[PDB]
Amino acid sequence: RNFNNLTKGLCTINSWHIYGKDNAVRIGESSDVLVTREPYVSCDPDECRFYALSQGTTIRGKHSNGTIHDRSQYRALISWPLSSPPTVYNSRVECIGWSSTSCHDGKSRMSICISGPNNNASAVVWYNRRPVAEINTWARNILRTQESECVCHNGVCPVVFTDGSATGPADTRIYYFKEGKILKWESLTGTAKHIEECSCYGERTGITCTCRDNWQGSNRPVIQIDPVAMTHTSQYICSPVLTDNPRPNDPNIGKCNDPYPGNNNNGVKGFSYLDGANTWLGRTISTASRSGYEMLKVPNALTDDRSKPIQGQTIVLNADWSGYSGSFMDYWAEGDCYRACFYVELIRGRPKEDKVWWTSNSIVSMCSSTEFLGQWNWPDGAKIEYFL
Amino acid sequence: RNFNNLTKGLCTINSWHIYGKDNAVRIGESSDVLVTREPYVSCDPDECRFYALSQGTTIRGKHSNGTIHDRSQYRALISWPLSSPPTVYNSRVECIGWSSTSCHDGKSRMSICISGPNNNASAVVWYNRRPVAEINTWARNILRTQESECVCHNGVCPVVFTDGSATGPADTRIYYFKEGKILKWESLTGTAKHIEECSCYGERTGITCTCRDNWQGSNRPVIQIDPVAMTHTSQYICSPVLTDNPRPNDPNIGKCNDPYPGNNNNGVKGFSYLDGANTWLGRTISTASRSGYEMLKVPNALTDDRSKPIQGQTIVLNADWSGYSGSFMDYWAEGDCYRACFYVELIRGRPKEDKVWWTSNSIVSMCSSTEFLGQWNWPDGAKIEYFL
Amino acid sequence: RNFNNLTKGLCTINSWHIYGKDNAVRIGESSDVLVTREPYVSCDPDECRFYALSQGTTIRGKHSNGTIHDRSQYRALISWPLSSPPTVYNSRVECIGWSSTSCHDGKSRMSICISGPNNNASAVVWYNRRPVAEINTWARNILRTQESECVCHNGVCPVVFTDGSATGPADTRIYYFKEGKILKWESLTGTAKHIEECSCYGERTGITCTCRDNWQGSNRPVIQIDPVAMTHTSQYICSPVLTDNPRPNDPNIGKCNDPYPGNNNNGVKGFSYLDGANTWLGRTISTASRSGYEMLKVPNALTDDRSKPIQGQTIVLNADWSGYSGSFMDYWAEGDCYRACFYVELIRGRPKEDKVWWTSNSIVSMCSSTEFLGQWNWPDGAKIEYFL
Amino acid sequence: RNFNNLTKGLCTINSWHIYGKDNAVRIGESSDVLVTREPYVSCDPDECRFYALSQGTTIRGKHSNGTIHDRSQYRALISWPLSSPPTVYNSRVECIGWSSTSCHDGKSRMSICISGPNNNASAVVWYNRRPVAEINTWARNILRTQESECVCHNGVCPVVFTDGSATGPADTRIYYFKEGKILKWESLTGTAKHIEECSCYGERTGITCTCRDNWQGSNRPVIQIDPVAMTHTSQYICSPVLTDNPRPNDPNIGKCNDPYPGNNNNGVKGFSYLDGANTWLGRTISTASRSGYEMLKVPNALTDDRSKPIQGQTIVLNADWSGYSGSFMDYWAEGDCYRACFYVELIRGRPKEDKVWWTSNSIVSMCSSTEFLGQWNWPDGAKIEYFL
Ligand SMILES: *[C@@H]1O[C@H](CO)[C@@H](O[C@@H]2O[C@H](CO)[C@@H](O[C@@H]3O[C@H](CO[C@H]4O[C@H](CO[C@H]5O[C@H](CO)[C@@H](O)[C@H](O)[C@@H]5O)[C@@H](O)[C@H](O[C@H]5O[C@H](CO)[C@@H](O)[C@H](O)[C@@H]5O)[C@@H]4O)[C@@H](O)[C@H](O[C@H]4O[C@H](CO)[C@@H](O)[C@H](O)[C@@H]4O[C@H]4O[C@H](CO)[C@@H](O)[C@H](O)[C@@H]4O[C@H]4O[C@H](CO)[C@@H](O)[C@H](O)[C@@H]4O)[C@@H]3O)[C@H](O)[C@H]2NC(C)=O)[C@H](O)[C@H]1NC(C)=O
Ligand SMILES: *[C@@H]1O[C@H](CO)[C@@H](O[C@@H]2O[C@H](CO)[C@@H](O[C@@H]3O[C@H](CO[C@H]4O[C@H](CO[C@H]5O[C@H](CO)[C@@H](O)[C@H](O)[C@@H]5O)[C@@H](O)[C@H](O[C@H]5O[C@H](CO)[C@@H](O)[C@H](O)[C@@H]5O)[C@@H]4O)[C@@H](O)[C@H](O[C@H]4O[C@H](CO)[C@@H](O)[C@H](O)[C@@H]4O[C@H]4O[C@H](CO)[C@@H](O)[C@H](O)[C@@H]4O[C@H]4O[C@H](CO)[C@@H](O)[C@H](O)[C@@H]4O)[C@@H]3O)[C@H](O)[C@H]2NC(C)=O)[C@H](O)[C@H]1NC(C)=O
Ligand SMILES: *[C@@H]1O[C@H](CO)[C@@H](O[C@@H]2O[C@H](CO)[C@@H](O[C@@H]3O[C@H](CO[C@H]4O[C@H](CO[C@H]5O[C@H](CO)[C@@H](O)[C@H](O)[C@@H]5O)[C@@H](O)[C@H](O[C@H]5O[C@H](CO)[C@@H](O)[C@H](O)[C@@H]5O)[C@@H]4O)[C@@H](O)[C@H](O[C@H]4O[C@H](CO)[C@@H](O)[C@H](O)[C@@H]4O[C@H]4O[C@H](CO)[C@@H](O)[C@H](O)[C@@H]4O[C@H]4O[C@H](CO)[C@@H](O)[C@H](O)[C@@H]4O)[C@@H]3O)[C@H](O)[C@H]2NC(C)=O)[C@H](O)[C@H]1NC(C)=O
Ligand SMILES: *[C@@H]1O[C@H](CO)[C@@H](O[C@@H]2O[C@H](CO)[C@@H](O[C@@H]3O[C@H](CO[C@H]4O[C@H](CO[C@H]5O[C@H](CO)[C@@H](O)[C@H](O)[C@@H]5O)[C@@H](O)[C@H](O[C@H]5O[C@H](CO)[C@@H](O)[C@H](O)[C@@H]5O)[C@@H]4O)[C@@H](O)[C@H](O[C@H]4O[C@H](CO)[C@@H](O)[C@H](O)[C@@H]4O[C@H]4O[C@H](CO)[C@@H](O)[C@H](O)[C@@H]4O[C@H]4O[C@H](CO)[C@@H](O)[C@H](O)[C@@H]4O)[C@@H]3O)[C@H](O)[C@H]2NC(C)=O)[C@H](O)[C@H]1NC(C)=O
Ligand SMILES: CCC(CC)[C@H](NC(C)=O)[C@@H]1[C@H](O)[C@@H](C(=O)O)C[C@H]1NC(=N)N
Ligand SMILES: CCC(CC)[C@H](NC(C)=O)[C@@H]1[C@H](O)[C@@H](C(=O)O)C[C@H]1NC(=N)N
Ligand SMILES: CCC(CC)[C@H](NC(C)=O)[C@@H]1[C@H](O)[C@@H](C(=O)O)C[C@H]1NC(=N)N
Ligand SMILES: [Ca+2]
Ligand SMILES: [Ca+2]
Ligand SMILES: [Ca+2]
Ligand SMILES: [Ca+2]
Repeated sequence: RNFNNLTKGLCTINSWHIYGKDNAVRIGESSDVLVTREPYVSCDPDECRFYALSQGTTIRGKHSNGTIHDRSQYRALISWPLSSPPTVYNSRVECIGWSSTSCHDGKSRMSICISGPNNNASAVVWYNRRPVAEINTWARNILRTQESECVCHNGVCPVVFTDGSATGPADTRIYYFKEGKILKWESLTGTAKHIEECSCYGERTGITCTCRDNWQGSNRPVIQIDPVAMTHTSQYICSPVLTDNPRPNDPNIGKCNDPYPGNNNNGVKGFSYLDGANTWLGRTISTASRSGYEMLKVPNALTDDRSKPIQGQTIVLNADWSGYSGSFMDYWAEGDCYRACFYVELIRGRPKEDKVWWTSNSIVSMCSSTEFLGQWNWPDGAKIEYFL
Repeated sequence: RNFNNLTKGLCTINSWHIYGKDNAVRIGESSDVLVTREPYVSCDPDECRFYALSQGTTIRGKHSNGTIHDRSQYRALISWPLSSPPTVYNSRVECIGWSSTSCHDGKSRMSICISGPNNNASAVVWYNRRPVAEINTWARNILRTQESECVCHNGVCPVVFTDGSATGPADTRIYYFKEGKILKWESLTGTAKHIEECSCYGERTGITCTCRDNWQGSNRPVIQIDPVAMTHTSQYICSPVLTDNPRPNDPNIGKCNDPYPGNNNNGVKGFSYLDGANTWLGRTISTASRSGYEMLKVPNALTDDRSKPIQGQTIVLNADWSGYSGSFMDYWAEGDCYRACFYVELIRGRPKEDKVWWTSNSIVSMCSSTEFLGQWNWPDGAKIEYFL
Repeated sequence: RNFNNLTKGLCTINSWHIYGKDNAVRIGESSDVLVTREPYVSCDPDECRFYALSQGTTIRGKHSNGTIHDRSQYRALISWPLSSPPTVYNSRVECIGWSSTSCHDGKSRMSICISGPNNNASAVVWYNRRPVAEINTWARNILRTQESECVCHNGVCPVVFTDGSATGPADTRIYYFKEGKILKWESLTGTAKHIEECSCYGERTGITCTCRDNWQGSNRPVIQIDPVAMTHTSQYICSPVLTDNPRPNDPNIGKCNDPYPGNNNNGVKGFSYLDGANTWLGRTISTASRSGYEMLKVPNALTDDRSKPIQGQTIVLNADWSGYSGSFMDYWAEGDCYRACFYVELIRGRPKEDKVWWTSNSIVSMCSSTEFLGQWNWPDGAKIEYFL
Repeated sequence: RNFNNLTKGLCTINSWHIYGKDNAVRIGESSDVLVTREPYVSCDPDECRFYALSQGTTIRGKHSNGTIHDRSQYRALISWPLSSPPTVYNSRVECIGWSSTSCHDGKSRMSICISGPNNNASAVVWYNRRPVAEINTWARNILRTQESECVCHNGVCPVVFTDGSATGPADTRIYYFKEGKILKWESLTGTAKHIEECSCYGERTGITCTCRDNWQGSNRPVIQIDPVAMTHTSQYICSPVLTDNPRPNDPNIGKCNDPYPGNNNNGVKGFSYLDGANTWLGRTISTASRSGYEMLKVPNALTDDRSKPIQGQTIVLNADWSGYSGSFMDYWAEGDCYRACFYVELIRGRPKEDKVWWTSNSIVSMCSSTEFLGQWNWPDGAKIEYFL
């Protein structure tokens, strides 16, 4: 009934506990489960749900052949109950397209989907399940957005978009929406040199987004947004604990205002929680491919170019495939602090497992604990040979 | 809680954006998706849904054999969540029959289904999910109706029916319903010479229906209805931009008060938005068969027999199958204008793809934008060979 | 919020219109549809639903083998949305057992299921989805009940039970429930000599039940119940238009107070609407087996032993299988009269179609019209050979 | 809106009536039914539901191979509508883990799931569908809990946990939760020597839990909890009617304060209702394996070491497989007493039926009657050979 305001700080993060897991590939071996990728999680005031980009076919369906493809007319943003798999019969379509974001402002949910050919893409902004505003491509090269949830404050929901080359200078914009309408947009400023797929969270200080430099960087760009003034700045995570993938080995001095070099023209969506001594970074374990996942406690990672881990937790073993990761929080939970959460996309199939002709994923998700909890590891769990 | 009144004009239409798409044939290759045809879209005050005539079998089911047939005892009007496919487990049956219309009046939804043999058909009018009134055939020859949504004003919901020959003079009536009860009916008046499958929308000026002349015309008949006086007139779209299918090539002078000749005893359900300089017409790209779909901006198409396009947008490539098309709007959306919307039925199977024994469809739907958005094309997307 | 009172008379019945049809066997050929039998329909104040006794297996499931059996531990009363099929995923279990009745009193629904071996069966009475009262067998021989909906007045819902031989004298009781609790029960009185499977409806005059004499009669016993005094009487339909199955040919004088002879130890559940000149009887067309179905207007059938039809309507052709039939009405519909409704069970499989090893059914349902509507015929529609 | 208080005594138990049964294995032979084990039942103020630990695969799915395993990353506590089977499309995930409990306090539901490796397991406590508190392992040996519902009084919901050896002395704790937060915990006191899988119910006197001694006992330990003082005591059921499995034959003197010897390092979850002369015990019929199930009326079983049965009821024949059993009640039912209920897990597959590679179950559930009802028997009902 009222817009949510970001009035709390992050809860102290001493470990991570299991929040959700859908086992979608395991179940989809023998159930009508939609092929997906680019999943995330987002909360309403009364419910938290899984989100992803469907490929408009089930995994066992013959149309799963070719689903490594990123952008087709058969994709849509869908949502479904927490820890259920995305099935044909329980998935709610939020909008049509092949790149998305979504968030609830306390009153209603805004969802954004982009569709179109590479040179003529357009975003449609939905609010309370109705289309409200539209944004045409500005650089005519795959207009695209976060692939995880946005964050709102007093009705204002900033969203990061990029249009242009994925392997060079591009045109990144921050849009400020309210009830789906465009209040304002800004071109990217600050020292981040390339921006993709921002993972955002909000707290009393403002909104923090950790992104993917797909051009020259293996450190992650950060965009900090003031949703009241509707302004932002950008830089990189200063820490030498590098968190993109693929990536070089960790040095002892990171880079605050420029890409850390070694790997070009690639990356993976990821996230971090940047909160002084309460700072935690997520990354794939492997420096070469999207396998494994760990959280590392790196004090002042955002600002300290010497910072190293003082604690950690394995989420997925290096022997198991991971993928995209991003942040979300239940802004409507009771208590005096916001509990940090994240999900990890567990990609199965192509390109790495090419005995099948499809690409899909399942989801695992965690939230922070003030306890120091024992760790497990959370594989997708499907046997690829069952699909042969 | 109150009846909706048509108090707004159309939003300015500068392009079209994707609204919904269910990918039903793709998904139905390996899911329990009902065989359908004659789909449409209609909104409640709190939700918009897909509608269609089920054939009472799934596509993979052996009973899909023979579903080219138009009128069986196994058909029903079903509705299901926007952009989901019509599955056995998520489809709500509105009423039983093989021709239908449906609309919400602001308080409750009226649904009409016609069933029966060709010489003894009858309509049942449902209101708030209960049968309220019934109408017996008057010409004993396939009593039939719109196959898209009706429109209401202050509780009054006009509906166009036809009974009689589909290839000659027939008996068309306009009925005026309120809470499912018959207030009044009228025989067709005006210059339209044959009427089928009217696609309607409402705005402050009244209700506008674009129909199908299945007898001698390839221009589309139009019926204009005053839901307050409960009266109507009819003519044809004057424009030489002809919009039926099949159809002759576009001349330079159209016909306002008589069928444009060249093609007899056939047609396709279609629609238009007739709003002065803000006028847009939909049509198949092919003049020979139901393939492709485009929208054309044709100023004053209704009244100007010389009018030509000044802008357009491709919806479906000519290389891809289309089918029926019709209008709907979310009359309960916020703002100062009604946003024009439409759907296109994408028919797959027989008669054109006869290596399968079934006929079904999927749906694509668009709404207008005040932006000038880039265009894509929206194929059904199923590979027919997967069903062999 | 208040108990419903029976304050209206029946609407004038001039013909019948299609109300619902689920096509369950057609769809179940390739969908997870539960095997059922003994279906019915019953309304809540906000919704009308299909009901039936599941067999605890789908039709395609290997456990469908043997489902001709009447009483197993795997049966349950289920309900599901009007005109949907009874699927594993959309069916709500009301209670466990192999004989049932159910009705809404205006505030909440009472459901009764009987389970047990032949000599030790017991009824459990559920109210507002909780078990409230239980009734043990009194004759130790298949305690059993209506297999269609009961009817309530000011909270009082009478139900007819039988315990004892199905082919001789048995012990029939009328129970009077309120909020699931037993107010009173009575032994059968009047001239009906054997009672099974009563089909009931209520109006201002009281509650009328048409039953099945499975012993010596081919005319139908009738029980008339005053839900205020909680008393009843019984007789037979006097009309020589005989309505059981199997049955002798129609004579010219029927029997008011004794079974009409010719066929012993068999019958079928059926119904009638007994309302003076507005009287309609349902029956199978065949006198030999459960095939075909027709409604006949037989003025004063209840009291006139000479009464013959003056109008009729075919529901199912004799060439198509029928089965059980029963009455229900939407007591919560608006207007000044109760609209008579009925369903027909369309049995497929064993014993008549024994190339399959299962027995199931679909449902067709009609309601009365004050119009004189054209008639169609409504087959189950499944091709049995598809299941081989 | 208010916390439930335990203000009533147990209803007099004179027999048991069928409450629910899902036939999950029968249906899962040809439907997307999840593999489960460790099921239970629990009520909300407006609904009662089935619960179980999913294995993250369907029965027909190839991933059902190996589901005898107790603790994997693919398990989750799910709930689903009463007497429906646990399907992919109707099951709601409550939390992730391989051991669980859940209960409603009158306002909202608390659910607890434990996950992790054997030496590093942790419990997450959810309240109103959000994670609220976490508890780390204290003995580093399979932290584990009830596998049936907990019970609340004025917001306080006690839960019994065990950590440590399953075949020797272990560390059992009673936790006291309110709105998911830990008010207090206590180490086990009293004469019970080993505690597993407590089955609890509440009434005005307090909360009673019947557990499983997996070490040296074949009599069942009992924990009695005062949810106001938040204190407890423990002992064994004194009766010589022994109720664990496997177990020795019944002696004539039981043991109140020590394990009854004969069988070591095994057991089965079970329950009892301990209420003076109104006392009923459940047990498997076989003393050797988990087959059959019966209820026995054993007056003062808790305190009388000579007590023997004076009445009984067979639930499952010895010829049929049973498994875990536990207590629940609808604390929100109307009336002056709490109606005792229980469920029995009917395990199918491995280890006893090893021609299949999976292990799953279905559920049967009963509630008490004040009538003396006839008894039936309730097998799972699936034919194992259909799965070959
Ligand atoms: C039950 O569950 C519990 C809870 O989960 C389990 O306990 C957990 O165990 C895990 C696994 O060991 C721990 O995670 C690691 O944490 C360490 C950080 O803690 C260590 O270091 C701290 C900092 O020390 C520095 O400062 C202090 C200041 O005093 C100074 O004294 C010290 O000398 C040093 O200068 C210490 O404070 C800390 O000690 C404390 O905690 C101890 C317990 O851990 C305890 O015993 C002590 O008493 C004290 O209380 C401790 O020593 C992380 O460093 C580590 O992450 C690195 O290693 C993993 C591989 O295991 C790797 O994947 C990570 O990426 C990372 O290493 C890479 O990056 C580094 C940084 O750039 C680089 O330096 C490395 O060379 C390495 O780089 C290579 O790999 C990466 C990745 O592939 C690649 O990108 C690079 O290019 C390169 O190739 C782990 O996260 C948990 O913290 C711990 N949790 C708790 C609460 O205890 C418990 O084990 C379970 N029980 C059982 C029986 O299983
Ligand atoms: C990214 O996306 C954007 C947005 O979608 C893309 O931009 C769009 O591009 C499409 C495709 O070109 C455009 O659609 C066409 O629009 C034209 C109408 O616009 C043209 O004509 C206007 C009218 O000109 C007249 O009046 C002016 C008054 O000043 C006068 O000056 C002029 O000389 C003439 O007298 C012009 O105003 C307009 O110019 C403006 O816009 C230009 C951009 O388009 C711009 O460059 C200019 O500067 C200016 O601003 C422009 O010239 C439609 O005519 C056309 O539809 C016809 O053609 C298609 C085939 O492509 C056909 O399917 C249609 O049915 C139709 O042609 C049939 O019907 C005609 C009418 O009867 C008939 O005459 C034809 O012979 C033909 O008939 C045959 O086929 C039919 C169908 O099968 C059959 O039934 C007949 O029997 C017969 O066989 C298109 O709709 C969009 O308007 C445009 N949108 C925007 C906002 O720009 C962009 O391309 C994308 N980018 C990339 C890189 O892909
Ligand atoms: C479009 O749809 C419309 C609407 O549905 C269709 O119109 C409908 O058509 C059907 C089919 O014909 C009609 O159903 C039949 O109705 C008759 C009753 O109506 C007839 O009889 C009335 C009574 O006459 C008596 O009294 C009058 C008083 O004046 C007196 O004048 C007369 O001489 C006689 O004494 C007449 O009033 C009535 O006339 C009126 O209506 C006419 C239209 O029908 C109209 O033309 C007239 O102008 C006038 O207005 C009319 O003559 C039922 O008798 C009949 O049911 C019997 O026959 C069917 C087989 O068709 C059978 O299945 C039934 O069970 C029943 O016959 C069995 O039972 C009898 C009673 O015991 C027995 O006597 C029979 O021998 C027979 O018994 C055998 O079979 C049974 C069953 O298997 C077995 O159990 C026995 O043992 C034995 O073996 C039909 O129900 C509709 O009424 C009619 N509706 C309307 C509104 O018009 C229209 O056709 C469709 N259009 C097209 C093109 O298809
Ligand atoms: C329709 O449905 C109805 C309702 O369900 C059916 O009626 C039911 O029928 C069942 C089956 O018979 C009954 O269950 C049994 O109940 C008896 C208890 O009742 C008997 O004993 C009572 C106590 O007598 C003692 O005190 C009295 C005090 O006066 C004294 O007089 C007497 O001499 C003695 O000292 C009697 O009061 C009672 O009589 C009353 O009820 C009679 C009807 O039952 C009636 O005829 C009388 O007039 C009177 O009114 C009656 O005699 C339980 O003992 C029994 O449970 C034992 O047996 C079963 C096997 O059947 C077994 O599975 C149980 O575990 C148990 O036996 C084991 O444990 C014992 C205790 O340790 C042990 O002693 C045994 O040796 C045995 O141990 C072995 O097996 C176990 C298990 O595998 C193993 O662990 C051990 O190690 C060892 O190997 C049954 O539960 C119902 O009570 C009854 N219900 C009602 C309301 O009547 C009706 O039959 C159905 N109709 C039809 C046609 O089918
Ligand atoms: C070309 C730009 C890419 C991001 C830097 C690309 N984004 C889009 C909209 O295509 C992603 C990338 O190619 C894939 C990934 O690296 O796994 C997913 C893919 N993302 C989506 N398909 N939504
Ligand atoms: C004979 C009259 C026809 C319309 C002019 C016909 N309508 C009905 C009720 O049968 C349509 C037409 O035959 C088919 C179409 O052209 O695709 C669909 C078909 N419409 C439906 N099956 N609902
Ligand atoms: C033996 C008594 C019979 C009724 C007269 C019998 N009723 C029960 C409870 O078994 C019915 C009868 O045998 C079958 C019918 O005639 O189709 C159904 C069957 N009814 C049900 N299975 N519910
Ligand atoms: Ca990079
Ligand atoms: Ca035409
Ligand atoms: Ca009979
Ligand atoms: Ca034991």
